[PDB]
Amino acid sequence: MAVQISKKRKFVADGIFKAELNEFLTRELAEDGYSGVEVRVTPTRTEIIILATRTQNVLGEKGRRIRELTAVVQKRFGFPEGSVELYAEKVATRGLCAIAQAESLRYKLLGGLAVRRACYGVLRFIMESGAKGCEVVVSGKLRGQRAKSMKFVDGLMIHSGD
Amino acid sequence: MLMPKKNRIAIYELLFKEGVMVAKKDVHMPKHPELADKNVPNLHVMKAMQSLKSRGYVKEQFAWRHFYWYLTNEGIQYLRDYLHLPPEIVPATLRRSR
Amino acid sequence: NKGKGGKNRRRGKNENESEKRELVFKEDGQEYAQVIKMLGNGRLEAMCFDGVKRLCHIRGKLRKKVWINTSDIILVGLRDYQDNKADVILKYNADEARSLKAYGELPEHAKI
Amino acid sequence: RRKQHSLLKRLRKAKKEAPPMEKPEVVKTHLRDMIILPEMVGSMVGVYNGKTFNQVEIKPEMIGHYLGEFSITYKPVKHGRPGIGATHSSRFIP
Amino acid sequence: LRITTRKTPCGEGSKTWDRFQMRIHKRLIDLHSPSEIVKQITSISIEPGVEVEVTIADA
Amino acid sequence: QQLYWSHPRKFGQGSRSCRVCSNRHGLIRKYGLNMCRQCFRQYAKDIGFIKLD
Amino acid sequence: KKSYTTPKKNKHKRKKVKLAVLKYYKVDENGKISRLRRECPSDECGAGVFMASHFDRHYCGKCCLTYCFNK
RNA sequence: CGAGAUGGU
RNA sequence: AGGAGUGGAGCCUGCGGCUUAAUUUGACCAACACGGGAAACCUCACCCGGCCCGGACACGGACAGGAUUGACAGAUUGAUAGCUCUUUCUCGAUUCUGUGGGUGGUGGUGCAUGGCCGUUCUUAGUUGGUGGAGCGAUUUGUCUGGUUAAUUCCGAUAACGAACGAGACUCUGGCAUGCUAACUAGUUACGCGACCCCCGAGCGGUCGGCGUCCCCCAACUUCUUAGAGGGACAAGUGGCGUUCAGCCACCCGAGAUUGAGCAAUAACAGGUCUGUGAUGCCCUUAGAUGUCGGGGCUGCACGCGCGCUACACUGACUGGCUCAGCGUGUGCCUACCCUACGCCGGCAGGCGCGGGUAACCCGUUGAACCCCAUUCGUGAUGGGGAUCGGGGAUUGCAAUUAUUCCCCAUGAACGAGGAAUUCCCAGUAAGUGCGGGUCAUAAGCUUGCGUUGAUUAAGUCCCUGCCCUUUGUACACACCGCCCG
Repeated sequence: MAVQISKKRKFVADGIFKAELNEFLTRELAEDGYSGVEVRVTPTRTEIIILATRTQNVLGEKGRRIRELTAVVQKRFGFPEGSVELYAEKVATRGLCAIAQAESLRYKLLGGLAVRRACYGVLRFIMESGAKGCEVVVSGKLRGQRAKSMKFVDGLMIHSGD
Repeated sequence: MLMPKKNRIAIYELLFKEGVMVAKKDVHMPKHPELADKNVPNLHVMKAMQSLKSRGYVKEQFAWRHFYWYLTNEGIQYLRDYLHLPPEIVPATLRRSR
Repeated sequence: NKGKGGKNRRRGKNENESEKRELVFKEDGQEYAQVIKMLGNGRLEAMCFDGVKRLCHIRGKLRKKVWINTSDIILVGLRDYQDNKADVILKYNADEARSLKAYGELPEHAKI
Repeated sequence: RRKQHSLLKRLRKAKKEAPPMEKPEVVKTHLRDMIILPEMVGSMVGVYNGKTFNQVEIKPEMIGHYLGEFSITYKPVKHGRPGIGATHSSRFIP
Repeated sequence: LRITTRKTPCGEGSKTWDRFQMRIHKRLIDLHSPSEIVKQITSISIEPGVEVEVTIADA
Repeated sequence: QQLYWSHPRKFGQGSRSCRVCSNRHGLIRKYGLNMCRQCFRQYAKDIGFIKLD
Repeated sequence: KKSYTTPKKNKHKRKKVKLAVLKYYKVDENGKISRLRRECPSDECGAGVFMASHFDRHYCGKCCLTYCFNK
């Protein structure tokens, strides 16, 4: 960068980078139980911290997938060689994370389990984990050619204000 | 012809050395970036990697106008043969992480 | 697009009598006819252009959709028995009826 | 005028090779935005219309106009009677 | 920074709008010291998502 | 293979398209975003924009 | 979004003619060689590659945009 | 205590 | 009760109808300056023509005196498409060819779906558990009365104890000579220094007047920025209230209703497959429903919707004087930004040479109406500026069916608008100009900002509607219902 870019463009471009990285990781690590990414900078080096429920699947047999993911993140975003490091981290209290519960319900439905048996299965596990309340919704062609929806609810739930 | 054999070897040698490939979905840009300088277009990279996927020798992913490809064990076996390399080589990734 | 009746009842799917209205001619067992009178009960009196008058009936698919009227031009299916009676298959617009007569398909009897 | 000189070559070929005291054959073209130069007078051109070529005999009074100004892209309108929906009172009830 | 957009994806309905914004905050501090010790103090507590930049002469 | 296989695309709606989904209509050029208006309402929280008023 | 009305000057592609491989060399005596058609005066194409003979031209098929002599 | 019928999608 | 209007005129722009090779298409309070929809090409889907494979992979065939690739010249063609025809060089296992199978699609279905958005509906509404009442659908809780913007409170009580919406909450406006502290912000003052005036007690001065004239290694934070805290509670006084809950006036005070965001349960055959690598089924797939050249989306007897300019003297024209606030700025593929100063030209514009990645440069952002002086004289007039002739610049690959801009000339209807009908309660309506979006070129639209600043109300249920209760019914497709001769 022969002359530096203005602060308005700099702060918008840094947000556009985090959005595309989160989309790539979302669809690579879906069955592997992904739930978020965090990124931090230090002189000559960028560290990316990645949260999942089954961290050994993020690593692979001897760390193969961490080496493959380090290579493609560097290759696509234009970092220089060796300035990027990826660290996998285990999710605390996985019953209180909405993304891990939406993905595990998706794979439970995709395996052919019945809709109400699946939905009360996650509704129990969220409330046993110590939430104050929850709301699960499924919609589409549930049983027949005309569309429907189901609400499952327990405990407290606010809708308005900050 | 799909491409000159000079181009086809230069894609496979870069894939075998690095262990991964990345390209954008645009057939019109005249050169692929990085070590595919010295004249091959990214149209040849897309068409080469598609032919390698339908044999089972690479995995594929896609997000926001970019392809991502990863080499796999049957593809390592096929490329080491095609490039005539010694049977002991594995140049891309080997050392166990901590 | 434009309504041409007026009511609450937006509850249907729109008629779209448009675009690829590909022109239809006779097969075996069919005739072109002009409506002479309309009766009650979903039935009508029609004359075909070779001169045999018939009592005629609206098929269940055309009910409360393709509104027929006096002097209108229609396609009719004949019965192999009970030759006095027949059923309506199509209505032609005044734009299609002139194309039938331009292809020489109708005798010079039909009004447009 | 990169490769727009090709029309002027075909026009001067047709002016050269015509029988003495008789009109050239047509040269037919898509180039509607060509300016009439004084080289082009007394010449036959077919100018494309979106589906057909219309022939023009280039009179010297045409100088400085475009070739596309003499070959028109549409038919002049003449009306048939108004249809259903043309006015608020025109409504149909079965 | 401000962006104002129609809410609808398709152009139907009564004509409502969304009003998005982002705010940016900036500060300056000046020191009287050797070039060797700004490198020490400009390295602690900087852990949150804050930009820090330093220039060797401006005063 | 042809030598004339493209036309100039250095300005107008032929030059530019969305960075997420390749669409050409209703895109935002402000502050260097280059997203489609429907893609912006989808990613605004991750980019860091909020609404207050 | 319609049925298609067909053109009537129909070809798929042309057919490329088939001929035996080599007639640009002659043996005239035991150990005597002649070259029947000439190389073009050139940097890369200066040996083992030949100009066509047409009825009024000599042409290099390798340097195909150029290397034409008018006799 | 003016006059106020009717109903393809 | 009133204000500014709209409906009447000219023009702009969206829709129907007509016309056409095509004038692509969705939508009929809750469609019509709406699809961020300002189409020269592209966008592009429509219409007339022509190249191309970007048909993976599997099986079989053909094939190193060779599978196949590319092309000069002449004819041909809109064309410098080796597209095709004649000719005869070239490349090297990458293709070709038959069968199976894929792949792409702004193709079809929004009445097969997801996601998002609109609307019922801006109002105060909605629901379990245990207990009571009925054979049952159901019901009470969730109320006779008072009170409130409010299913908000008081209280009553076969119910008790809870959940969501309301409110709280978040951003914003108005106050702090108190705090923190500034060469990318200022003031005051002087060591002083410099130009101009004598108008001034008095000289041409220490001392006076004027300054975006210039240093400070002077002092400071009132004016600017922006962090932390403070402040308002129906808290005080007088009336009225089943003396409770509350309501009205007034003192003191910057201030005794500032304006937005977010928002429940249950619905609609509402809109969107043309936002998407969201997607089922159907269609098409080498003479393609997957790229270039030209045309159309602008066509004009006619009906309708949102708007701009006006009918003049409370004005128009020509000079002079003097005041804003919100923002944007060198494009990361993609190749363009905002401009001071000097010179040439009536003007639009041109050349040179500097600053700005921005509290630093354009910039003290010399804005319009308004303000002061002049000319016209009740005349379709020096009001109004449609329509149309001739010439000159700028963008662009290309300006004709006129891109936008400049100049001289021409000089329409229109004299406050029939039956109807929209929006609005205070820094508001209306007047007036300036930024942002879209943008190579360009607002009569839309989304924000400042400036000048009223008349009329402090109410009612009459008209059109909404909430709650009692009541009647032959309705439940729910009055746009059902039904008789």
